[PDB]
Amino acid sequence: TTEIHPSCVTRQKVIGAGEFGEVYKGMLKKEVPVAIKTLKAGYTEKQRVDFLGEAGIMGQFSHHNIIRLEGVISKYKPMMIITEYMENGALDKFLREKDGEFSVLQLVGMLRGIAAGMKYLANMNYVHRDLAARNILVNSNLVCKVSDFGLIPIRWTAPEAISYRKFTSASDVWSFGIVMWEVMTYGERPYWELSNHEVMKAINDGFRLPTPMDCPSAIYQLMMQCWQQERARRPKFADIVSILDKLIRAPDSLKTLADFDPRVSIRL
Ligand SMILES: Cc1ccc(C(=O)Nc2cccc(C#N)c2)cc1Nc1nc(-c2cccnc2)nc2c1cnn2C
Repeated sequence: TTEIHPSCVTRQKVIGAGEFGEVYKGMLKKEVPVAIKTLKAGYTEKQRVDFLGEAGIMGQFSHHNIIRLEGVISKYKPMMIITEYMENGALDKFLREKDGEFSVLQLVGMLRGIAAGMKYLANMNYVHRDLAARNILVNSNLVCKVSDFGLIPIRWTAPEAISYRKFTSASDVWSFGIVMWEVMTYGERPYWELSNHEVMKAINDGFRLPTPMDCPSAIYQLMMQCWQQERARRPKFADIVSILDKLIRAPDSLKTLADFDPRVSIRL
């Protein structure tokens, strides 16, 4: 991690909250816009370890689909984690505000990118545990950067992580399946109005999310295999990336759509 001097950072507006300090939009010195998470006076030992630990792992990550760390302020207070700024913001809100505005190839391409970042994290032995559209940022090239803003996301979490806290790359794959469904539905809420308990019961009873509208059959098949109850039967991120890459590079493959199950009948 590069150490940034405080005089090179200007905090402008609050954009969120952190573990113990706000998150700001600002500028980094010609000037590059940035996101800034602070650790404010009074932070605890554990908070400092988690903060500087977070900064450390982020500085290790160098991938096109992982949020880029610009630097850290650790020598002065407040301490700071400073990343690139993504003007299109988080993917979930982005898609819901742009309903229907993209091609199927653009949507699958977003997913290929998310998958590539997740393969990198899994290969680096980093378990995300909170993969969801809300933690993915979009840049002005439509490139998706995996991030983590903090919080329990029952609807995004694999049964074994819920039941007995077994978080692994394979539970991240389940979450990726949900992200796949979020993308192809333009940010619909998974399981709609079902309660957290109703979701767990449906999944244990064997039900799975239905196909999104206008969704390539191959894409629905892939997200369904991310939701295997048996962790060992789920694809690895390497499998996911490879399938998405072959689909994009042979785009007629996406023209075959899964049947959509109408929830309403209109007869004319
Ligand atoms: C500054 C910063 C610090 C940490 C992280 C982060 O992803 N940490 C991390 C830890 C562990 C694993 C992985 C991974 N893989 C990633 C991200 C950012 N940056 C952003 N965060 C927020 C934001 C908004 C509201 C509340 N909290 C945060 N909005 C942003 C940006 C950039 N642009 N915008 C619009």
